[PDB]
Amino acid sequence: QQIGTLTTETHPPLTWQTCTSGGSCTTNNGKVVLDANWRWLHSTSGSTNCYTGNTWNTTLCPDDTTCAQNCALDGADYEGTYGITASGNSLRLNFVTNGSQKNVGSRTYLMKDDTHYQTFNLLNQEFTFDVDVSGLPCGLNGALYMVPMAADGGVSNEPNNKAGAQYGVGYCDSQCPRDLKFIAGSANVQGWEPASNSANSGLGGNGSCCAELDIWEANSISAALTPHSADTVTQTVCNGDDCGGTYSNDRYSGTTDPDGCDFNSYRQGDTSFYGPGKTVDTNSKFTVVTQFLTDSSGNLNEIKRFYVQNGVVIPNSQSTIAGISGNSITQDYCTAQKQVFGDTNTWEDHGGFQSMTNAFKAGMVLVMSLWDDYYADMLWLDSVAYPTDADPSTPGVARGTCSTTSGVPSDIESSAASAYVIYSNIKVGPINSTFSGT
Ligand SMILES: *[C@@H]1O[C@H](CO)[C@@H](O[C@@H]2O[C@H](CO)[C@@H](O)[C@H](O)[C@H]2NC(C)=O)[C@H](O)[C@H]1NC(C)=O
Ligand SMILES: *[C@@H]1O[C@H](CO)[C@@H](O)[C@H](O)[C@H]1NC(C)=O
Ligand SMILES: *[C@@H]1O[C@H](CO)[C@@H](O)[C@H](O)[C@H]1NC(C)=O
Repeated sequence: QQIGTLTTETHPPLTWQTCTSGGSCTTNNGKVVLDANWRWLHSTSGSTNCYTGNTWNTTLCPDDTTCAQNCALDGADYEGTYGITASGNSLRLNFVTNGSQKNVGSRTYLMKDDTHYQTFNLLNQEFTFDVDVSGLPCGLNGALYMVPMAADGGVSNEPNNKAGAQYGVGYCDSQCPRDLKFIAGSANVQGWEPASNSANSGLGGNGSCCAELDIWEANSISAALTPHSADTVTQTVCNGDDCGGTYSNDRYSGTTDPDGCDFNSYRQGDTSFYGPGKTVDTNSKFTVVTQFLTDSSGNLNEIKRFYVQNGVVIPNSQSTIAGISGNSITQDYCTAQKQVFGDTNTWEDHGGFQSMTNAFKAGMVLVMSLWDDYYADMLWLDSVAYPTDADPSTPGVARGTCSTTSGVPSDIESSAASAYVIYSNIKVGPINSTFSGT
């Protein structure tokens, strides 16, 4: 994709902190950038759209290469168009913004400078942040996570990609998404079909695969921490159903792990721990600490979770499912959890902990998003039963308090139009350097 010249692209400033062993922390001057899929895409020769709503202009885009040559991503009005506002160390994302047009959700990335994403290697470190999910009802997902996207957005070896990280280009994740308009420096017009339900999306012939660390996927009802492995941890391109993942006809046939090794306190049998008025009270802001412990050789072997709220340091809840003990993500837990729930261990199949270790060494980009789910209505995160026809007596089926008919986008984009999430006070450093409490 080309650089559009009709609207200035200004990345909203966002501060975050780096801490060292002593507990002392310094402030970084970061910036946020909107993912390329949300942007206006128009001709390099004027204002004619290359894409509108769910449909490509086939004169401007008769093939994937020519499209990339002809089409430019332009600047975004973060607050007015997308409901994205950054102030100090705080990033707020609104679910629905009714400006001149209707916008639903957003996906943003943390930048080091105006043409490079910030990268993280969190091995033997912790990533910590505050969040307010009180405005997130059933069906919403405020996600804060990491993927090994190229720091420059792909420009160094993609001749038709000039827009790069400056315009939020380069997304990949563990579902090998095919809804991306631009993948590895080519458009995705070939094979494109508009979505059956979503006015503003579709799927193309190719998908964008990489490893994915879902540090945080949550609403006011439930939360999940889920690493996902991949054969090759950085971006690879796939075609059609061989991609695997959500919109494939054969979910587990690809080169990535679409399910991950998840820890949702509710799914692990504790319904009293996280939610409204619970031990982690989603009525109020709380701190989320995620620690990445290593073996003697520097490979990842455990992800621990702590919360801080109202001054109290709260350990992660123990899994109470018979055969699945502990409160952290380890190889023992992942093995046990997949065996006991009867889920396919694609986490292990694509390299597991060694894969995530490789992902961190390659460098992870921080992603902060808010979305609804046209595929499964976020029932995997918050439903009384997923699948909706499964027996709630069977361990692993129940994930939250939401009904099996909750979270339908056409419903919630109206009924939850005021929904939002606020991520704030990001801190990174050695284990136990980023937080304190009783
Ligand atoms: C991107 O996906 C498109 C669509 O599937 C692929 O285009 C096909 O390419 C094959 C091989 O050249 C042709 O036989 C077909 O005619 C194309 N199909 C369509 C619908 O145009 C393209 O190969 C993919 N890109 C990559 C890098 O795999
Ligand atoms: C597609 O782009 C061409 C070239 O700019 C333009 O003339 C035409 O009106 C566009 N077609 C549609 C259907 O938008
Ligand atoms: C860090 O803090 C946790 C929570 O209090 C504690 O369990 C652990 O022993 C500490 N580890 C280190 C390396 O300081």
